[PDB]
Amino acid sequence: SLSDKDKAAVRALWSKIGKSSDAIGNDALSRMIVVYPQTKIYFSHWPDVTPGSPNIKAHGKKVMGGIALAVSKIDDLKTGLMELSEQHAYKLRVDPSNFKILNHCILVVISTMFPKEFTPEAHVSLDKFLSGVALALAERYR
Amino acid sequence: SLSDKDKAAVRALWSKIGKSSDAIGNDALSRMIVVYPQTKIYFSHWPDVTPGSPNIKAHGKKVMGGIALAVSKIDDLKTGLMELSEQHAYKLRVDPSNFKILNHCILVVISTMFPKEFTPEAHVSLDKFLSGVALALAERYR
Amino acid sequence: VEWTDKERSIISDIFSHMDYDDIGPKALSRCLVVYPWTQRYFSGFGNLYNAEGIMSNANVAAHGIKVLHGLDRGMKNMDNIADAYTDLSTLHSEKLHVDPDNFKLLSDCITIVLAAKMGHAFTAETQGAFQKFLAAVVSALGKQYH
Amino acid sequence: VEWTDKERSIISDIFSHMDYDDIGPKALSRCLVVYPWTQRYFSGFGNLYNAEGIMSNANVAAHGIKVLHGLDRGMKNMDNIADAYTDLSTLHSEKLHVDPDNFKLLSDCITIVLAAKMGHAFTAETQGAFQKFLAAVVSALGKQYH
Ligand code: HEM
Ligand code: HEM
Ligand code: HEM
Ligand code: HEM
Repeated sequence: SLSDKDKAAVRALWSKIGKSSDAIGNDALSRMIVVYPQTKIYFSHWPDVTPGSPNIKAHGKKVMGGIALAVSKIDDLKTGLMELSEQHAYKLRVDPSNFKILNHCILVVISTMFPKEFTPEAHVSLDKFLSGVALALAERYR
Repeated sequence: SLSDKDKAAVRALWSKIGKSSDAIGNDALSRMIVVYPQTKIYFSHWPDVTPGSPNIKAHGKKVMGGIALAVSKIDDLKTGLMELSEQHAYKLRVDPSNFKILNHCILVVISTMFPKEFTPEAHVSLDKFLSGVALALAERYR
Repeated sequence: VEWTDKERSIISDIFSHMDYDDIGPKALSRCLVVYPWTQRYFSGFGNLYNAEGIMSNANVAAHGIKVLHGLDRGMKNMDNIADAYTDLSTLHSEKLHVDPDNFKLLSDCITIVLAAKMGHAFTAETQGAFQKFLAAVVSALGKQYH
Repeated sequence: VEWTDKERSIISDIFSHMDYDDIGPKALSRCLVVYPWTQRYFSGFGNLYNAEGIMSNANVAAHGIKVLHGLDRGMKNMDNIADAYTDLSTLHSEKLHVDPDNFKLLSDCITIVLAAKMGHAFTAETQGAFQKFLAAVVSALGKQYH
C-alpha cells in the first residue's frame, strides 16, 4: 500500500513531468506495441497501428489522462478507477497480465525524458503507485 | 479486492476445513520445501528440515494460525497482518516472491484434503483472499 | 529440462491412471471460473455466463479433454518437449491470440484438479515431478510468441 | 533465442558505447532502492540504510560494475548464452542463495538506467533488443536453480 511518503513523492513527480503527459503516453504505447507485440491485437481495429500512428498518439493522451486521474484518486484507487476497470474487463476484455507491461513502458519513457527527476526514490514510490493502479484496474476481472 | 461475496465464501470454507488447520499447515510447508527447494534455506536453522520433521509440523500450525488470523481480519488485511509483515520483512528477511509459492501449496493441500468443499467457486474467492494476504504481508517491504 | 528415472516413472504412472474424461473438463472449467478472463476465447462454446453453466457445458468438456490429451505428446518424449509443441504454440499465438500468461493459469488448475483426484497419493514428490512436466510444456507453448 | 543481424548490431553498439563505471553503480543502487529486500545480500558492503547511503557506497559501485561486465560474456556469443552463465547460476543459487525472481528486478533497473543515459536514442527497437538480451541472460542465471 501507498504511504503518505509515497503519495507525496508521486504528486511531486507528476507536478514536474505532467506537462509532457501527451508525449509520455504516445511513447509508452508506441513502445508497448513494438516491444510486446502480443499487445497489438487490442488496438487492431484502429486504421493505423504502425510506428508514428496518429491513433497511437491520440490514445496515448487518454492513457496518461488515466494516470493523471489515478494521481488525483491516489487515496482510493479502487473507487477512482472503477469505471476504467469495467471498461478494460468487460467492454475491451484486455487480459489483465498486460497492465504490468504498460507500467514498465511508462517507467522507461519517464526515465528517457526526465532522467534528473526520475531518481531511485521517485521510482520506488511510482512503481508502488503503478502496482496499485494495476490492482485497481484488475478490480472488475473476477 | 475482496467483495462481500468473496468474504462470505472464504468464511464458509474456513468454517468447514479449519478443523484440519494443523494438518493443512504441515502438508503445505512440507510441499513448499520439497517442491520449491529455494525456500529451504529460510528454515535451515531448525534441527530438522527433512520430510516428516517435527519442526515443520510445529511451524505448520503457526502458518495456518496466520491464515486463520487473516480470515478474522479479512475486512482489513493490511492492519490485521502488519506485525506478520514486519516479521517476514525485517526480522526474517524472507524474499517477498515466496508468498505466492506458499499460497499455491496451500491451495494444493486443501484440494487434496477437501475435494468436495473446494469447488471452483470456493477456489476463486480463496485465491483472491490469498493474493490479498500476500499483498498485506508485502506491506513492510518497501 | 533434465529428467531423473524416478521423475520419468512418476509421470508415466500419473498418465497411465489418468481419467482424461474427468480431469480434462474439470481443469478447464475450474480455470474458466478462477481466471474468468480466459472465457473470452470460448465465447462460441455456448452458454457460459455462470459457474453451473461453465461446469456442465459439453463444449468446455470436450475441449478440456483435448487439452489434457495435448499433454500426451510431451509425456511420451519428455526430452523433446520444446520441439513437440511448436505448431501448438504458433496456433495459440497467431491464430487464437491467447495471452501467454494464461498457460500457467490453466497449468495450476490441472495440478489442483489432479491433487483433488489423487488425494493423499499426490505426494510432494509427485507434485514436484508433475509441475516440472507442466512447466516444460508451458515454456514450449510460449516458445513461438514474439 | 534466435537473433537477427539488426538485433546483433544494436546490442554490439550499446555495449561499445556503455560507460560501465556510470551505468553499473547506478543500476545496482537503483535496484537496492526500488526493491530494497535485495539489500540483504550485501549487508557487509558497509553503510547502506538510506538511499544517499546506497547511491555513494563504493562497494555497491564496484559490484554494479562487476555485474555489468558479467553481461560481456553473453553479448560476445549470444548464441551460447544459456551455457555461458552455468557457473554464475550455480554461485548465485548455491553459495549466495539469491532468490531467482531478483535477476529480473535488477534487469529492469539496468534497462531503466540505460534508458536515462540514452534518452531519445533508446528507441523502441533498441529497448526490444536490449530487453531480449537481458531476458536471455536472466533465463541462463536461473538455469542451475532446482
Ligand atoms: C496503466 C494502465 C492503463 C491505463 C491507465 C489505461 C487507460 C485507458 C483509458 C483512460 C482509456 C479510455 C477509456 C474510454 O474510452 O473512456 C483506455 C482504453 C483502452 N485501453 Fe487502456 N489503460 C491501461 C492499460 C491498457 C493495456 C495494458 C491495454 C492493452 C494491452 C489497454 C487497452 C486499451 C484499449 C484497447 C482501449 C480502447 C481503445 C479504443 O477506444 O479504441 N489498456 N485505456
Ligand atoms: C501464507 C503466507 C505466510 C503466512 C500466513 C506466514 C505466517 C507465519 C507466522 C504466523 C509465523 C510466526 C511468527 C512468530 O513467530 O510470531 C511465521 C514465521 C516464519 N515464516 Fe512465515 N508465513 C507465510 C509465508 C512464509 C514464506 C513464503 C516463508 C519462506 C519461504 C516464510 C518463512 C517464515 C520463517 C522463516 C519464519 C520463522 C520460523 C522460526 O521462528 O524459526 N513464511 N510465518
Ligand atoms: C497450457 C496448456 C494448454 C494446452 C496443452 C493446450 C492444448 C490445446 C489443444 C491440443 C488444442 C487443439 C488444437 C487444434 O485446434 O488443432 C487447443 C486449442 C485451443 N486452446 Fe489451448 N491449450 C492450453 C492452454 C490454453 C489456454 C490457457 C487457453 C485460453 C485461455 C487456450 C485456448 C484455446 C482455444 C481458444 C483453442 C481453440 C478452441 C476452438 O476450437 O474453439 N488454450 N489447445
Ligand atoms: C541478473 C543479473 C546479474 C548478473 C549478470 C550478475 C553478475 C554477478 C557477477 C559477475 C558476480 C561476481 C562473480 C564472483 O563472485 O565470482 C556476482 C556476484 C554477486 N551477485 Fe550477482 N549478478 C546478477 C544479479 C544479482 C542479483 C539480482 C543479486 C541479489 C539481489 C545478486 C547478488 C550477488 C552477490 C551477493 C554477489 C557476491 C557479492 C560479494 O562478493 O560480496 N546478483 N554477480
